[PDB]
Amino acid sequence: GIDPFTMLRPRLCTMKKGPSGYGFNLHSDKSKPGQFIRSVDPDSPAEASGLRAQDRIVEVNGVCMEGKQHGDVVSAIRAGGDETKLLVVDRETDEFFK
Repeated sequence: GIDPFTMLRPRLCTMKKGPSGYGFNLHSDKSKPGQFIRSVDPDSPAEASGLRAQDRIVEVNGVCMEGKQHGDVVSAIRAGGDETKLLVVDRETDEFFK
């Protein structure tokens, strides 16, 4: 029942704004699922940390709220100062199960 390594486990990401920012994108529609990543810049703060597009946003700077609103998720990133602690999910598997 339980996976040895992991299947969908949540991933932790730590990107530093600075003069580069994040280098990623975010897209959302419904108000039930939440906010997911639409694009990621290769070799960018998001990548350097270990982030990959398609991942589902779970928290922002410690605030773990599954189902946050676009403005809520966007604002969370703004209030994250220079260090944005983002916890996302792996859709790579989400598509696998498809």
